[PDB]
Amino acid sequence: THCQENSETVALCTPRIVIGNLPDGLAPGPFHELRTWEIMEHMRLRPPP
Amino acid sequence: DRQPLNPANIEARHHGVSDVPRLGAMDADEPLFVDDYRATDDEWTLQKV
Amino acid sequence: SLQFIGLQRRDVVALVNFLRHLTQKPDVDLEAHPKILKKCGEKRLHRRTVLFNELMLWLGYYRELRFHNPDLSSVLEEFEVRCVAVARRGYTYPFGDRGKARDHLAVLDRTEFDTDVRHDAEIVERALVSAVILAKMSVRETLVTAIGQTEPIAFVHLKDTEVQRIEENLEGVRRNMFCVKPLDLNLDRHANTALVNAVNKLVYTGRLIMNVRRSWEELERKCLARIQERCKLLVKELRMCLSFDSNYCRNILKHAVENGDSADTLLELLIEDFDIYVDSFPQS
Amino acid sequence: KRDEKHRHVVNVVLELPTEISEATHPVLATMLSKYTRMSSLFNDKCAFKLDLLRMVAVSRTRR
Repeated sequence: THCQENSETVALCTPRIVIGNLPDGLAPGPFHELRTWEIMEHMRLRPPP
Repeated sequence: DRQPLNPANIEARHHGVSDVPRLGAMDADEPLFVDDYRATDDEWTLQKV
Repeated sequence: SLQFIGLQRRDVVALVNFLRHLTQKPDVDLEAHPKILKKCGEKRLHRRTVLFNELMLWLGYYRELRFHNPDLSSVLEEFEVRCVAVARRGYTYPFGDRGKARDHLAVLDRTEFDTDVRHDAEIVERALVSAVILAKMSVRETLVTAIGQTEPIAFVHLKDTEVQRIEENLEGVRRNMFCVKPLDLNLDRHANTALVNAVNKLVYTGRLIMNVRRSWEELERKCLARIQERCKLLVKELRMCLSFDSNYCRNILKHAVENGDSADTLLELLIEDFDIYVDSFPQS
Repeated sequence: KRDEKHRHVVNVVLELPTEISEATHPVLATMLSKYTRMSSLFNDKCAFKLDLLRMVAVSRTRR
């Protein structure tokens, strides 16, 4: 991002600590639901209790 | 009655304050009697819904 | 007329005399005049009575401070004609970057009024910022360029004695906003461009308008908020003792006072049938 | 007379019966002072009657 600091414009860089922080256009909610079922199927939780 | 209502043409109610003139002006046209509460936007949309 | 409970007649008429003295006196507010607050008498009478008396005092104070609030149209027309003259002078002035100069000149051109006090303050502030930026471009002294840090309001290129006099008179306007003295006028044309003199006169008139309007806004805010607080606490005290007179008093007090017409309506409602709810109040 | 106006109100206007009056009713006693000051509106009896109804309502309310 670009940010304002004392009347001047500075650029900001900071890491996305987690995968969900990615934009929805590049990481939509339905894709995360499908990946969550992926993790569930790995852990034999495909039908949850 | 025939004209847009100006603020002076609108009257506020006095519930339980013995409004003899208001009870005499019940079915007249010109003055409009209202409660002092004004509907908010969310309540407005819910009423319309 | 104002009538309240459990107080000697001489001090009531003295308080009325004080309110009649109002517009002639400096720093006019109950905040700056504790003598009127202490006249309500902490440790003079019971609680509900002192709250009622304070509410009545504040409500009459709001009534008259609304009544005396000036219609600034007389000096506002002077502001408008100064705007016209400033726009003409900037029209003839030979700026280098004529585009933005013409844009701000048109913004000054549009500034005519719409007889709403808050719209009054907004448009006079807009006229002031456009006049200041045009003046700064004319003298070519630097000007703001950053986002969200828009042009300030300042008397450009004037001497120190003039700005000191202006600041003193501006604080005087703040303290007593009812009577206004637009007499800080000694701009001379043997120094600085005539555009700078015109815009400085415009800035003076606009600062006068802004300061007086915002002072009245502060007074109205504090008066209505304290009215609300005193009314709510009085209702809280009255809720303890159910009775016909108590219920009537709570009903008349229940009105949400956040508008001037509401305050006047509550004043008339309280005054008209004072004989009814006075039964519930003990005189100490 | 004051009694003349009070009787005029409580019979012609309020249409109250004989068994109820300001002597026994404390709520009617205070309101009768206000109603006499309403010189006009005596032709609208029902408004006064309804007003008395809501006044005796607010007299006994618990909230």
